[PDB]
Amino acid sequence: TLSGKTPLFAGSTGGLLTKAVEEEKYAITWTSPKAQVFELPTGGAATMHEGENLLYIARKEYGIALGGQLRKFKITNYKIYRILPSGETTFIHPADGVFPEKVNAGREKVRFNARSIGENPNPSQVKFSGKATYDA
Amino acid sequence: VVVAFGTPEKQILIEPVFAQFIQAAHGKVLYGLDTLLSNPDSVAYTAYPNYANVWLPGWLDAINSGTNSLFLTI
Amino acid sequence: HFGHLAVVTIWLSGMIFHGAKFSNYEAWLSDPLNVRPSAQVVWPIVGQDILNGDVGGGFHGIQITSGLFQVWRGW
Amino acid sequence: AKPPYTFRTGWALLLLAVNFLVAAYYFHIIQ
Amino acid sequence: ADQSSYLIKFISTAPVAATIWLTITAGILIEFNRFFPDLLFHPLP
Amino acid sequence: VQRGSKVRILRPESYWFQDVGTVASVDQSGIKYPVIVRFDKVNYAGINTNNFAVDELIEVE
Amino acid sequence: LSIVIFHFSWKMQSDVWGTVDAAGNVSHITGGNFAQSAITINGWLRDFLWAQASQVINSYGSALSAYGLMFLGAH
Amino acid sequence: SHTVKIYDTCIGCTQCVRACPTDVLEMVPWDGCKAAQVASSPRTEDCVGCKRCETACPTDFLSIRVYLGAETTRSMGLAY
Amino acid sequence: LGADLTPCAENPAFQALAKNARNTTADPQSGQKRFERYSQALCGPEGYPHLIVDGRLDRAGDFLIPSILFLYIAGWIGWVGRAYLQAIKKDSDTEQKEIQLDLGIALPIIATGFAWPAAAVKELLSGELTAKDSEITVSPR
Ligand code: CLA
Ligand code: CLA
Ligand code: CLA
Ligand code: CLA
Ligand code: CLA
Ligand SMILES: CC1=C(/C=C/C(C)=C/C=C/C(C)=C\C=C\C=C(C)\C=C\C=C(C)\C=C\C2=C(C)CCCC2(C)C)C(C)(C)CCC1
Ligand code: SF4
Repeated sequence: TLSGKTPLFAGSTGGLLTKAVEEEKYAITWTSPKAQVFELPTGGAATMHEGENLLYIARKEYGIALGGQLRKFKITNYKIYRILPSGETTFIHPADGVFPEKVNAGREKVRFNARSIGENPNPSQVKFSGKATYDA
Repeated sequence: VVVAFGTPEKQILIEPVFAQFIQAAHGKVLYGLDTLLSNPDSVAYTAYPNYANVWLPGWLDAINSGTNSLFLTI
Repeated sequence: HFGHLAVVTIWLSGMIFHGAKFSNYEAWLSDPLNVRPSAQVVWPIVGQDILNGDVGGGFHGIQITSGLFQVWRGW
Repeated sequence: AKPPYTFRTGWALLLLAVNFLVAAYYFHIIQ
Repeated sequence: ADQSSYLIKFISTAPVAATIWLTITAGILIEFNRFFPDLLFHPLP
Repeated sequence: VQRGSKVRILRPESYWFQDVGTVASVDQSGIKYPVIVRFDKVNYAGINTNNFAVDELIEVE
Repeated sequence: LSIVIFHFSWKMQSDVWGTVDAAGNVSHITGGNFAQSAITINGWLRDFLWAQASQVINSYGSALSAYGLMFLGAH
Repeated sequence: SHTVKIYDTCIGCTQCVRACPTDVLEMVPWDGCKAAQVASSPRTEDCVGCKRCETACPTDFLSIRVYLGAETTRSMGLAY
Repeated sequence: LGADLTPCAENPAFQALAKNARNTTADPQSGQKRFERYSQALCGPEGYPHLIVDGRLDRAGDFLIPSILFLYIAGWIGWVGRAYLQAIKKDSDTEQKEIQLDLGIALPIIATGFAWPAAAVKELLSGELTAKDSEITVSPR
């Protein structure tokens, strides 16, 4: 599914546990101009390869911490995948193809409230109704 | 500090004269204020138009004995 | 570091100065078993001259526990 | 509203007068 | 002396003015209790 | 609401509700909260500017 | 470290420090009570904290009154 | 998951999207501010609830709010 | 008054404590002059002077004279601090003047602080003592 070389480190005990085989698993891919040393989110030092890299991780936050670190190495082509135990690989970051800090067309407003927050109703007005005060 | 330094007479000791007044208003003779129920000439003692405070001798007997917790001396 | 060593040296020479001027050190040398080491005479203001206890050697003051007296006798 | 504040100071003066009455029993002015 | 203006602005800072002013106040109280001790109340004629 | 005019906040959720601020600039783009107001007091985040609407301000003169 | 210095205090007072008679027998300060009392928490509370703090609470009006004041102010 | 909602006092300074450690937030086109952009929260299932976006928000009380809700494996941040 | 109060001159316990009297200061007669001052107070059964704070003028030196003296000094202090804070708000570097005092502003203010009751009455009657409730900040209800 995913093409890449595992970075060079002698293994840690901070890697990925039984949740990977039973619940969900993440992968990060990036390419590097040269081979250089980076820090794992699990702890420890590892050498990335000159070329395509692949590093399986337990949480998505590990991949976004690593992708924030890879920007210091001037590497902005990183991709984060979500892998299920069925083998289902889905592409989540960046999902649109553009990083979320930049505006891209085709994105819609999700969970936008067209009022200020002091204009939310009282909790007693929404009591027993099954809705929250901040809904809609 | 003043008791630690061997001089306990330099303490700030304040009498609770208001709650002692209330105890003297109930007939407690120990403070010597001679007020409402501790004063036998008072209108509250005699209940002047009707004289029907039947509770009062047993009450003063109970409050003026020092052998109970009924308005302890403060 | 030099400023801090200056602080520690002021502290040390101050302890030695209290042993010089305000102590029963010479009375302690004559009888180490029956004289309690004391520097720091306390000024009498608010009844705190009770703290100047009879430590022996004809002296009244706070009995010290740092062992400067034993250090100086060993010196 | 009410720049003399005549209602709230009526009850405040009444409570203060009951206070002076209890104090007048305290200092044995009224017996 | 321009350095004297710097020293006056140093004395006028909060911890230094605090230690000077509270040292003066504590000294007044300490000296008054040296010369006139043991005033639990004001004595009356 | 003019630039440089002292105003008072009528937004209840704000840090500076019923407190005097100074107008920095007003946007004419038809946006909902155009008036940039500056304050001497900083809020709990350490910020002393906020965007306000015209309805959330009264002039202080 | 509080348990370390409590161990030192009660072990040295119970099993080491004390007076020597001319016959040679040693009478310790707390009398050898460390062996049977220090094995319970009640024994610590009673024979160490309750029993040995008799001197800091009964010290108002003596030269040791500042230590009673510091005991309360530290609490 | 937690609920992240964006109110209309946004100025589009994109700081919440940058602060977010789990990619919940993104910037979308808009016309109610000068920067012509709001923040949007499509991936609230990745939200751990750490509120760095609320720390990052410059408006006087918070164009963005996180309302802590039900807990999942992702929202609790478990690697196991 | 209450709970066995006698004058200190008549109490045997006070005169028993007066013999063994510690000296507060360096002069040898501090312990004697202490009880000679305290002899005019009322005395509990153990020998200690009990103060009476109800407000009569027989015992005014127990609490009324320290009350007037404290209220004068504390009103001085608080009034002077208020006047200094109001003095430095017009200077546009007000936060720097709170950690670094202006002596040229503060020292006339502490000099003029003897008339704080007159100034406080003149500011209460003028209406400048307080701010309006609509002009100061509050929280959402
Ligand atoms: C205003 C609130 C208040 C106050 C006054 C107290 C008062 C007290 N608590 Mg306390 N407590 C409170 C709220 C309070 N509690 C609450 C809400 C809780 C939670 C339930 C507790 C829980 C609690 C515990 C767990 C303990 C206390 C204890 C104590 C006592 C220790 C102080 C003492 O003996 O006097 C102080 C006496 C002195 C003689 C001090 C004088 C010291 C020096 C000589 C003078 C200092 C002046 C000088 C200017 C300062 C030095 C400056 C220097 C740096 C240069 C005291 C009776 C302790 C105690 O003793 O229990 C037995 C204790 O351990 N309390
Ligand atoms: C906010 C402060 C406050 C509070 C909550 C209490 C509460 C109490 N006091 Mg009290 N008291 C206070 C201040 C206070 N006192 C002051 C400042 C004094 C003067 C030293 C006293 C003197 C005092 C005596 C003599 C007695 C009590 C007693 C009591 C208890 C019963 C109720 C009562 O008699 O009220 C009395 C309260 C007052 C007379 C004053 C009310 C507080 C005022 C309004 C605040 C402003 C006072 C002001 C600073 C005075 C300046 C003095 C100057 C004008 C000369 C109760 C626990 C009684 C007791 O021991 O019960 C067992 C008791 O006999 N108090
Ligand atoms: C309200 C009651 C009261 C009052 C008025 C006092 C007042 C006093 N007590 Mg006292 N005391 C009290 C309660 C009280 N106490 C209580 C309750 C207790 C029992 C716990 C005691 C126990 C007690 C003892 C045991 C002693 C005092 C002493 C003193 C006196 C001097 C304070 C002192 O040593 O300063 C200390 C000041 C210094 C050490 C100097 C200040 C430091 C200078 C400024 C330099 C430091 C900074 C500088 C920059 C460093 C240089 C570094 C370099 C790089 C430049 C003072 C008169 C002492 C005394 O009598 O003096 C002989 C003393 O030994 N008190
Ligand atoms: C408050 C007065 C006071 C002063 C100035 C001293 C001073 C001293 N004592 Mg002493 N002592 C006191 C009270 C005092 N003691 C009391 C109440 C007792 C109980 C009876 C004792 C019992 C005692 C014994 C048993 C012994 C001493 C010893 C000493 C010396 C050790 C130096 C020292 O203090 O450590 C230095 C301390 C520090 C560096 C830490 C103190 C932290 C700061 C500097 C103090 C607070 C500063 C300031 C007031 C706080 C406000 C500032 C803050 C808000 C920023 C020195 C001469 C020993 C000695 O060798 O005698 C010569 C010794 O054996 N003292
Ligand atoms: C300018 C000085 C000043 C003045 C006039 C006031 C006035 C007031 N304060 Mg206060 N306050 C101050 C400083 C001051 N504060 C500071 C510095 C603090 C931080 C410690 C506080 C903390 C504080 C609390 C926590 C509370 C008040 C409250 C109050 C109110 C009731 C009176 C009271 O509790 O006083 C007593 C105040 C204190 C014991 C705090 C310490 C006061 C310091 C020692 C005095 C400051 C001196 C000043 C720096 C000198 C400036 C001189 C200038 C020329 C350089 C009253 C409006 C109460 C309130 O809201 O009631 C409605 C209340 O709950 N204040
Ligand atoms: C006589 C007497 C008494 C009584 C008393 C009383 C009871 C009173 C009350 C009182 C009261 C009940 C009062 C109230 C008040 C109120 C108010 C309203 C006030 C306020 C004030 C102010 C506001 C302040 C200001 C200031 C100044 C003045 C200065 C400084 C600064 C300041 C700002 C702080 C007793 C028994 C104790 C004792 C004996 C005697
Ligand atoms: S709470 Fe955390 S994960 Fe959620 S939107 Fe804020 S910064 Fe992102």
